[PDB]
Amino acid sequence: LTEALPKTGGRNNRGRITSRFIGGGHKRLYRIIDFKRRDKSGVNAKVAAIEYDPNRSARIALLHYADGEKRYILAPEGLTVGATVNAGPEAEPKLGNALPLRFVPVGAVVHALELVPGKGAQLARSAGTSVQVQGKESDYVIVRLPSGELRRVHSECYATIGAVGNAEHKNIVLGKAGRSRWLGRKPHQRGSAMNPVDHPHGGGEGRTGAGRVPVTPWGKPTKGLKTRRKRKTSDRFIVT
Amino acid sequence: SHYDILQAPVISEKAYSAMERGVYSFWVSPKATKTEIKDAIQQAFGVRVIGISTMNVPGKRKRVGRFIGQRNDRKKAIVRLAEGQSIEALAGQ
RNA sequence: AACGAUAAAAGAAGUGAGAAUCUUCUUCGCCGUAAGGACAAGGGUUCCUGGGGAAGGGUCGUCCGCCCAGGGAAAGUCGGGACCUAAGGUGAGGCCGAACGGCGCAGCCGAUGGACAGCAGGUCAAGAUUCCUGCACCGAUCAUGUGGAGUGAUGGAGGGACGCAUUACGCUAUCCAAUGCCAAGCUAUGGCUAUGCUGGUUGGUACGCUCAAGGGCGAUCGGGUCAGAAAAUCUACCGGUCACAUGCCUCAGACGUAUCGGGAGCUUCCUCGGAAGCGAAGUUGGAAACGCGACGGUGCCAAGAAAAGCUUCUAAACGUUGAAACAUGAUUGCCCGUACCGCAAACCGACACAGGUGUCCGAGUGUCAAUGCACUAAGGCGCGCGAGAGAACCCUCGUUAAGGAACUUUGCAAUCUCACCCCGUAACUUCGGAAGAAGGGGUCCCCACGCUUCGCGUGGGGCGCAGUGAAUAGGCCCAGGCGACUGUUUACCAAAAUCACAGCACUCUGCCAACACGAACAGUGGACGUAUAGGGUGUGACGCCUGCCCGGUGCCGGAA
RNA sequence: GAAACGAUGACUGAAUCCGCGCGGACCACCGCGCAAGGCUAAAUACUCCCAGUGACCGAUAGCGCAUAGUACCGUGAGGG
RNA sequence: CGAGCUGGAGAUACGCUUUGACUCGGGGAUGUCCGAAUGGGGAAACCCACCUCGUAAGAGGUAUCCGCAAGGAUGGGAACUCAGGGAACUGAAACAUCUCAGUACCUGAAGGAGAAGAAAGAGAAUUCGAUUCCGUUAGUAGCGGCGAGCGAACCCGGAU
Ligand SMILES: [Mg+2]
Ligand SMILES: [Mg+2]
Ligand SMILES: [Mg+2]
Ligand SMILES: [Mg+2]
Ligand SMILES: [Mg+2]
Ligand SMILES: [Mg+2]
Repeated sequence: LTEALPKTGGRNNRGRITSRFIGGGHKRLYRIIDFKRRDKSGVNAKVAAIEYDPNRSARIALLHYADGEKRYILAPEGLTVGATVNAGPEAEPKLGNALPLRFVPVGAVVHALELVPGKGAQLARSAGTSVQVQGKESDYVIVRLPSGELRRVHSECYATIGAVGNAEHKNIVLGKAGRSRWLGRKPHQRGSAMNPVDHPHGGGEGRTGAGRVPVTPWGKPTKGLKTRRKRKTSDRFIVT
Repeated sequence: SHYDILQAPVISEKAYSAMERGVYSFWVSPKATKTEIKDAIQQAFGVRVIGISTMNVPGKRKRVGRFIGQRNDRKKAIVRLAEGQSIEALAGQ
């Protein structure tokens, strides 16, 4: 427990509620976690400890740089306490090392990957995830994202060797209700158990099931949502 | 100056039977921070003050007339000079 | 018809034009985790004194929370402000907008939280950590001495910084017992005669090689450039050195001495009942916090504010003759609140309304325990109509021959059961449970004996109809529908088979994500998250499962 | 609408005297006027305030008010 | 201005008035606190600062926007004026055009008045000749689910 900014609940913006549900809590805090990890490249550090922190589902490594400063950094599946972390293109592609893709061996399974030089990590970071490399092209690398997708990425971007783990939300069965309350307000409210007024799947004497749409009028099963833009060219194989 | 501010002497009996012990009390003005007042008095009766104490007071009366009343608000003040007891004679009153 | 809860009232005496209804006395009865006490908020003078007697007071009223007049409220340290910050509010300069205006970093406002110097008594008719009395503490400003030198920021670091459950040890507040101590007297009804009865039986401060559980702890040297924007004699990291034990540092509290106060009562005057003066003892044994020691121990996951004060550290800086710091004196101390009601005739309910209101204190005896239940201290109160009568009927209770669900839509209602020991306890079961299953027994008093003590066991004895002897105090079982479960809901006719739920499934979403609020290529929420994530929809523990029909609509893809 | 001209958000984009606009699509002829700079009395409107008047009222009328936006009701806007 | 005055108040006391009070006219001086409010905070009338002038008491400045600078602006006005934005009931015996309307309401700006104004005009006479207002033309021309219904201008008279 140490050196972290305070987090405050809030499930809606300026005026009213925006992202339904979510209201419970516990008071959790925020721990600034190094993602971009460049200003520190060129300095070795050791796993002082792996603390378990919320707002993440992902162990947290408390690294210490020769500089003297500490910096929490996601903990990949494997690092024990006391090992070594080193940033900068000059780094043995091992667990915890952060080295851009250009310098990353094909078939190498890494996470914490960015999408644009800096602004921190972005892909592969949530509890146990693995984005492996496919095979450099020109300036961009082909990689496989946890959703089974293929995106070019200019190898200019660092990455962390290895895959996160923090065990696995597989046996975590949240027991009975109220565990969800240890986190977010009573989940989903069956709009089919509301009123013609309140939502599309309202009324009906008895029990319904027609039209299939979201709280508003769109459709939820198999209706595309992404639009026509840039990244679009920079992408390969959305479906599946 | 000095002679200003004070508003009148607190008659009552306690006050009076409070005088017999060299504790003089009178009605100062509502706005009249405990110091100004401490000053004024000294220089109006020539004498210092070992201690002071003051607090505000509301009013709201009438006899009749659908004219209810209205506060009148005062600020009794109570002082204590140095062993050199008494003030003028407006004490032995 | 009503006079607003069925907690009762009686007599005497007094006042008065007039009193059931005011005052005094003596009794009775009701509350006592309160119907006592202290605040908050809210209300304001409702407080105290003297008058009053229209109207208000469900009745009288000579009285009142009502009317009139006067009085009352006192703080360097208690709360708040001149200090801090949270949500949120606002916001120069910025981003947006038909107008009005919408957002927004720093900054600022903003407690309900942080921080911070006093205690013990006395006492006006009415105030009190505010006034007095005793002793104390804090800051500030000056003088004197000591000192002999730096002082050290709107900046860095350290720290303030913080959960839930359970738990060891010492202690106090507080409470209990006694042929302890002090004081007052009397006792008679049959007895006691005091080893009876009643009452009191220490609070503050200062010193004491006194006792004392518990609790806290690295310092130092150096290294490195890459860390704290910078600087550092600070902080972090690296390593060296001693960090077993321990050791220190600190003492909740007790004890002794001193001293200050208080102390049952005593005495005196009396204008009728206050006023004034004085004063004893302070033991041994037992219990004991939700507090104190302390930011104690263990365990647990859903993983538990910020900011200033504070501690150290430099920048800059004036200064190293006269510094910072200590002490001893002195002077100094601002504004606002402090009366009274405050679980209630003083606040919200149109009424002095059977309701509603946050926090704290909350005695004793008995009963495993207890903030339960019964009685009762302190204290508070008998509820602002009263008296008779003793019919029908209505409400709230007690008992009821014989029968025992025959009642009836339904055993609705009302009984039975009813606590704590011991013995005993089915199907079925996710092996937890079903269980307090079901059923049976005990339970008081005396004495001896032994036990771990309050208490209890063993044996004998005793009394009643009866011994959790009075109050609190499960009726039980078989079988089926629905829903798995705890939970949630129609404030004022529906609590449920409703909703939610853990679990499952489809699908959308590549991250300025899908999606949603919005005048807006602003801002923001999703998320300071990133696909084992987030959105949407349906299903709803667990178990065995879940088929056939894509003509039609939709959704995806193809696409001449 | 056959519908001109004025106007403007969006794209465009001219001339200048043997020049430019219009005279209700459109053309010629005929005709009236010169746009893309500006300031300007006066007659016009209303009525908080003032005076005068009234085949206006004279107290359930007249203003809500012989005065009060008070009492009283509402958390408030507000009503009164 | 000349006997009275001492406010409504109907009261008592004290008093003031020809070196003409009082009252009426007309200029000055004072004018706490809040309020655009503007030193900073603020749940209005309260709470806290600072700099300067200084006997201290006490005085004054301390807001944002335009401008060297004077100096101007922020606020408030019953209705009237223009402008930006702009309903619905209702009619049409229903209703979507259309009507009700560009009215009601919101907002901005302004004054005592505004707005408009000195012609790339209207008109058919080769006429008038800034704007505005009243009369008339006329309910004519025309607009219109050519339905409901809406409704000009020139000329001419007059204010100026
Ligand atoms: Mg009776
Ligand atoms: Mg069945
Ligand atoms: Mg259920
Ligand atoms: Mg339930
Ligand atoms: Mg009459
Ligand atoms: Mg009036």
